[PDB]
Amino acid sequence: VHLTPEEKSAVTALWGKVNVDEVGGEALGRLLVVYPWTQRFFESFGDLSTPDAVMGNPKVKAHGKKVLGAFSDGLAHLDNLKGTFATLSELHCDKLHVDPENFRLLGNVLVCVLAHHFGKEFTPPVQAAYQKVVAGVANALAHKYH
Amino acid sequence: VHLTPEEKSAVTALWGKVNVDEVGGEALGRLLVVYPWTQRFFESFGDLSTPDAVMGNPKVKAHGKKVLGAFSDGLAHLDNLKGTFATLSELHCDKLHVDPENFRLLGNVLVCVLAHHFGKEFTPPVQAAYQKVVAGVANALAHKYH
Amino acid sequence: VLSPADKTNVKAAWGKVGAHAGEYGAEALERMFLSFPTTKTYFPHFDLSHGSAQVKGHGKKVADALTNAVAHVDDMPNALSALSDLHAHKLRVDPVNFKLLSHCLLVTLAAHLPAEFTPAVHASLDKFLASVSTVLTSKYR
Amino acid sequence: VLSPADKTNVKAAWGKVGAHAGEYGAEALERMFLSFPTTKTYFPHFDLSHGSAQVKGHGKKVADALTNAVAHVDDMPNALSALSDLHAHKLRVDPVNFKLLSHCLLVTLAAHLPAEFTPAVHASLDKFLASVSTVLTSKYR
Ligand code: HEM
Ligand code: HEM
Ligand code: HEM
Ligand code: HEM
Repeated sequence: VHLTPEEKSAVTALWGKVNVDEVGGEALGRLLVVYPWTQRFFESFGDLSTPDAVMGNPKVKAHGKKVLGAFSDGLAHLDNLKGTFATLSELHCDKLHVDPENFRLLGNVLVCVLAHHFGKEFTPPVQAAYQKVVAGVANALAHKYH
Repeated sequence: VHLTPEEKSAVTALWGKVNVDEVGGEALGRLLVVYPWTQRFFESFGDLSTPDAVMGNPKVKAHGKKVLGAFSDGLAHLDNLKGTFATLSELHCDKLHVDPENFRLLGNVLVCVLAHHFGKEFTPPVQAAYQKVVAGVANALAHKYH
Repeated sequence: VLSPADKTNVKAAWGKVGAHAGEYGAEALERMFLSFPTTKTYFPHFDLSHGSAQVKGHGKKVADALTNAVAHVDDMPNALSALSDLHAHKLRVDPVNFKLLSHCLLVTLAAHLPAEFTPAVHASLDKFLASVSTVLTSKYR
Repeated sequence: VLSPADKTNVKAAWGKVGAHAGEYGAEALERMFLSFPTTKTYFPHFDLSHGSAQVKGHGKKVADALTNAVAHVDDMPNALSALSDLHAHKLRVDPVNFKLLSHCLLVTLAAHLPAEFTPAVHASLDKFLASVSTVLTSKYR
């Protein structure tokens, strides 16, 4: 992907107001509630049997914060996403055996969480910029699969 | 996209044996039979009411020759397919208004036709090389849609 | 299939929408054209400017169809029969595009329903919009 | 929905496959693993090389399930109910992967059926494999 100067400004302005802890926990939890087959990777995390059990699980919250922290660091490298995420792509394929469709589902849930938090501030042009970003990050994480 | 030297070699070896005029009419016809909503672009072509009416339609056969001719020419230039198909990408977006999903549907029908013609010569490694090819051409034709 | 809980969650959320349904349909369309530019290939006969009268009119028709589907959730194939005929035989929009509009409708609801958009209600609305999309593509071949 | 002609076409094509059904199942799997490497994430415990015992065994089971579906084409939801439970609750394969195996089954048939793989038969087989895939994902949420 390639963002315009206007799209780049919109991404950075909104992100400076994001609580990465809260948004990360909320995004991973809603992935497991809305697309429950994604729970297959998290057998060791304990009770995932109701929406409140998933959202309040300490291991779900800690992993969501970790994943969104790596996403955050990537935003400083928008013209080089494939290089930035190459080592992580390798790891998710060879060690973790995670189907990359999972990264596309998480990107869509993240857009829903940002809209829920920011309301009218998450305008149609701001959404369009974030759609380019999550597609770019999913494609970069998929790129080393073999 | 990421064709290996031995894959580029396998693509070129098979394509040298193809009758481009014949395979082009067959692939466009099968697109319009298997996925009949694609007929929406071709009202001026006349009778498309049955499988035989589509496959033997002289305007369908003539257009398939033009489309696969341009595909064939591009197979000679694998380093930068985005640059090779840029003029045609701009035309399909700004003049013809063709959803790029149509290019992906045609690619999969072409793979089916190549298997039907060549039989056992269209091996699992040869198919994998052609899947990279048709994805690369569809991505290049999609690139100027902004 | 939609569960009794799904049906209750959808009726509650769409009810809160109320008289904004039309405004929200137009907003969802603009979100789709900006986020997923290939969808613009179906509207070359429209002015796609922000605030367009044609987009506003089409947004009201889409929202009213959703209202009818909610009211007849126990039998959507019959309620949506005329609209499923229109998409299959005339408009002929590729089936991949229905997931794109569905996502943008979900985002529009999230931006307008702070208290109501819980994890369970999000799941129920996603299933409902996928079911409507399945009915609208059911006669394509 | 599958028409009377669709059902005739599917029964004739799968009939010609006959005793080769198992071999064709393994070939379709190999074609999927080479063309679409992300599908290999579901088989980390398998030897996936050409001619492997695990791939031969799995291909036979897939083929036999398709033979059962053809035999019960008027009521596939009930015939495939146990297999749909297994994919939804245990295996948990992402729904996007079913289209990839379906395409590879079509390519395998085209390579083995010079006379039978006509345009009309191609259309009917594609509808059939999509319907099978829809039943296998119907209980996921
Ligand atoms: C924005 C997309 C994502 C990013 C940036 C990301 C990043 C990370 C990072 C940094 C780690 C720690 C790696 C290490 O050991 O050094 C990790 C681990 C992991 N991730 Fe991803 N991830 C993403 C999406 C996903 C998704 C969608 C899933 C599955 C649904 C997933 C499954 C896992 C699993 C199972 C682990 C190992 C967890 C553990 O053993 O504690 N990831 N990820
Ligand atoms: C491999 C992919 C394709 C290639 C390389 C290709 C190439 C071409 C070329 C060379 C032309 C003539 C352009 C000119 O006038 O300068 C053309 C026209 C056209 N193509 Fe494409 N095409 C492809 C796929 C498709 C598909 C899948 C569709 C729709 C189902 C489509 C719809 C059209 C239409 C409607 C025209 C204008 C025909 C008319 O005059 O009525 N194309 N294409
Ligand atoms: C939730 C899914 C959808 C619903 C409920 C819906 C509903 C409708 C309705 C009610 C109409 C107007 C019929 C009339 O009264 O004349 C319409 C027309 C139309 N729709 Fe769909 N639609 C959906 C999805 C889509 C998608 C995804 C696209 C393309 C991206 C699309 C493209 C069109 C077009 C081009 C028209 C004709 C517009 C005009 O010329 O005024 N629709 N739809
Ligand atoms: C036409 C579609 C499909 C059919 C008819 C089908 C059928 C089957 C059958 C009959 C079994 C054996 C159950 C038993 O042990 O009795 C099975 C298992 C399995 N399937 Fe599916 N399947 C389909 C699609 C897929 C896809 C697309 C994937 C992933 C890419 C997949 C992944 C698996 C896995 C991982 C197992 C367990 C294998 C093992 O550990 O031995 N299936 N399937």
